[PDB]
Amino acid sequence: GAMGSMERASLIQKAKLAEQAERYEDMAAFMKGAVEKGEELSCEERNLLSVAYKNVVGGQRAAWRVLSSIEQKSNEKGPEVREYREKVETELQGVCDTVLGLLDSHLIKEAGDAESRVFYLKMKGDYYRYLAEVATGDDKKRIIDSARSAYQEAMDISKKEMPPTNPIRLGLALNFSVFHYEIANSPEEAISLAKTTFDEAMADLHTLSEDSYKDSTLIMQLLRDNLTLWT
Amino acid sequence: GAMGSMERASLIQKAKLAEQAERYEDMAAFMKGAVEKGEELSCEERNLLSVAYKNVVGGQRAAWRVLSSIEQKSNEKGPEVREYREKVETELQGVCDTVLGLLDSHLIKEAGDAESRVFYLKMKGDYYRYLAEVATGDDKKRIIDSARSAYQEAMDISKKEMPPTNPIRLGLALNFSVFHYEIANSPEEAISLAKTTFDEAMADLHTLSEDSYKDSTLIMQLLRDNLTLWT
Amino acid sequence: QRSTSTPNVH
Amino acid sequence: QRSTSTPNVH
Ligand SMILES: *CC(=O)N1CC2(C1)CN(S(=O)(=O)c1ccc(Br)cc1)CCO2
Ligand SMILES: *CC(=O)N1CC2(C1)CN(S(=O)(=O)c1ccc(Br)cc1)CCO2
Ligand SMILES: [Cl-]
Ligand SMILES: [Cl-]
Ligand SMILES: [Mg+2]
Ligand SMILES: [Mg+2]
Ligand SMILES: [Mg+2]
Ligand SMILES: [Mg+2]
Repeated sequence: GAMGSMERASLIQKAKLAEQAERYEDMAAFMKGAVEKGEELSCEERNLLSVAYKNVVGGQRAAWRVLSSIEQKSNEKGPEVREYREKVETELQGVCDTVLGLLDSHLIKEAGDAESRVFYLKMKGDYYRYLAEVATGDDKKRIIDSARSAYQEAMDISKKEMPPTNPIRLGLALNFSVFHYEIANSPEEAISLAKTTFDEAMADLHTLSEDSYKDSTLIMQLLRDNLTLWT
Repeated sequence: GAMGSMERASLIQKAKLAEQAERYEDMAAFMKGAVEKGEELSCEERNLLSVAYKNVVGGQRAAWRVLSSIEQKSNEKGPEVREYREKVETELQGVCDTVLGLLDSHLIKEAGDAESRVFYLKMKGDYYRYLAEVATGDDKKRIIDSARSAYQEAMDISKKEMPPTNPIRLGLALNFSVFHYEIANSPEEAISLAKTTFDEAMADLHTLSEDSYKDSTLIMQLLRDNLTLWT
Repeated sequence: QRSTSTPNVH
Repeated sequence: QRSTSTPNVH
């Protein structure tokens, strides 16, 4: 691709510069080029990939929600709101397709860290979930099942291989519970998953890691917030 | 161009939706397509054009400043910082070239409102000034003179045709004084212009317009802030 | 008010 | 701290 002539280490370096400059589309392009070199990504590099694409798709979701709300209130006079919502929607789907293609073609493997395997399967569940936020037809069922399957496989690994305070395990369970509540229309599943995750992290709080405990305690607070919202 | 098949009114409508969705690159594309229909822009439509491109170029300037500062501190080891700074710089120049081409090809005219004539010449001075922030060589002199000439022509018209509280006249003088202080290395010119502008707006404060007085008083406060910084 | 998912960090 | 130019509005 466009990044094929650049050295891997230069791509990582430039992804970090782009983060500093808040140029997240650039930083995602740099990290996509890094992934396409075909070597595994370290934890720090997975964070770069994650931050870039989450920033890009987050702006698209935010835009799509604004336009969709305008579109729904105007359905209570021309084609313009729908066409522009469809435009942003198509771009969002393209970014999710790009991320999911990278996960399938390069990143999701049988080997490697529990951390890496759980994180990428979590990523796959998330980007299927973002596709499901804008899906409607026969696609929507296919996409919702794909999200669940990826989340569930990540959950199985994290529960076997990871302490209950691990921030990837926590963030996965947080995002799966959001899937249950907002996408799958299964509230009770979401409260029970979120409560089980919080309580189990709390019961084994001594497993907090000194290089990540701030991340763990952030996610357990977000679990509590969702539980307070949902109850 | 890409917007050529869309009706002007739909382009305006979509520029407004894109503003609401904070999709400023889209909103600039929509307004560029509107301008290319070859009709004049109203005040409200000039605001849309202005907001879109200022948001786009503002993000580029902010990124360029981050990278340039990293580049300067690393000059006190590879090519990556310079190459990526050059990348963002080229994109910024392309947006300024696009705006300046629109001004020259479509918007700057002998006829029309004082408001429109002053605003577009102000715009031309601004985007030459943004080019001058990143220029270096023989280009830099050419660009600095182009900015000054456009600002000065806008100043001449605004002083003849506009009350001293008019927000376009005020914003022009504010931006010209910034040009003097930050670009042309003429501090004294900047304080004297900013002080003359503030004091003259204040002397004829009764000329504030009831549909724009909030904009006027904002710019006179910004004149005061710059004067406090510069003294 | 929507649910909160994992945020960006670092 | 740089100088302040005209801001976006409306
Ligand atoms: C070490 C490793 O693989 N990673 C990926 C991560 C660090 C964590 N993930 S995440 O989505 O699991 C996450 C957990 C906790 C928080 Br507060 C935020 C995100 C994001 C990328 O970096
Ligand atoms: C009526 C008209 O032509 N316009 C253009 C504007 C409304 C004003 N300009 S500006 O750069 O002159 C400006 C003045 C005052 C403030 Br607080 C902000 C901007 C911006 C576009 O809209
Ligand atoms: Cl569109
Ligand atoms: Cl580059
Ligand atoms: Mg390489
Ligand atoms: Mg669709
Ligand atoms: Mg038309
Ligand atoms: Mg150059």
